[PDB]
Amino acid sequence: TALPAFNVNPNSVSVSGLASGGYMAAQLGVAYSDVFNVGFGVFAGGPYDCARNQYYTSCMYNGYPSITTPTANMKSWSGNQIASVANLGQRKIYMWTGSSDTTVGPNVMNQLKAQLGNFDNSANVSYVTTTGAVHTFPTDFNGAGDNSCSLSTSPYISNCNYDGAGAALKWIYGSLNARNTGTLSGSVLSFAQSGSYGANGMDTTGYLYVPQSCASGATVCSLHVALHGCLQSYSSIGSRFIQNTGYNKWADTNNMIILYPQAIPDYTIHAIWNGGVLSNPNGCWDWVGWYGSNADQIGGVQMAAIVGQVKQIVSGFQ
Ligand SMILES: *[C@@H]1O[C@H](CO)[C@@H](O)[C@H](O)[C@H]1NC(C)=O
Repeated sequence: TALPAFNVNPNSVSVSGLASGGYMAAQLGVAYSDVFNVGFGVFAGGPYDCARNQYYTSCMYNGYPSITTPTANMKSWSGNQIASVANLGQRKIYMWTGSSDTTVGPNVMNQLKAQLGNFDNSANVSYVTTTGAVHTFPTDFNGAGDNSCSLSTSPYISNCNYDGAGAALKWIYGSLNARNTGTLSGSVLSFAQSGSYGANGMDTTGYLYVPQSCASGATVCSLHVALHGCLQSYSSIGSRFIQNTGYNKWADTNNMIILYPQAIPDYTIHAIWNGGVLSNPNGCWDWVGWYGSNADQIGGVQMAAIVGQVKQIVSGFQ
């Protein structure tokens, strides 16, 4: 199936994600700040360009990664390898961490906050910590097969007594109509992540939730891109990220399409930015340089694929 064009305003696009998907969300929010022009959200991710000049595990396990060079790179690349960082001064930025997360962690997420603080507007930043939550996607309902919010294990989606999807979307878009807590009006569509929509480390197929109101094109809709983390691709947990995270509940009543690009496990070994080589058996988004030296810059193969998907969807704006 081909990815459809919808009546989506190009000025209403944003992105969020968990963990490696949170890292990627920030990579998109920075490198393509012009495309993701409303803002972005990061759940338990870390600094833009964190892993380029220090080993990636230093950007994990609740350590204190350096952001001296990453921040310098943002300044240096502005307007060339990434969109002008001036854009970040007019973006809504949502950030979340569990206080008990020792996989990425408060100390890592705080460095992302500090890094973006060089470029953003504090009034338009929301940084939230959920006490007791580990490395997992925070929701406020018992999604099928959810792990405990106090134990980090597959599918890494939990009832943390906190509606993370709603918090992120409401922060990014401002007011929203109450979420739909019952039968959704729309459908989850599948499309081929092929050609310009695809990249190494990405699955053959992606998904998007389209509310009934966005189907005809009679109504202008917005677009949020939601990125799963490692071990959360469709290959790993089927439709559980798409359904259990709670984005669609909010989208359904707010003329919003949610795009869910899909990574795929890749057992092959790749040279990465520093520290030698690494495989991607968990199907993570590329924040370490698996698929090229420009993973977090314009032209990064995965970011380019996601942006290509976005460009197609908004090309139907009337
Ligand atoms: C803050 O975000 C709002 C969107 O809600 C935007 O209109 C405004 O320009 C931003 N504020 C500043 C001064 O950047």
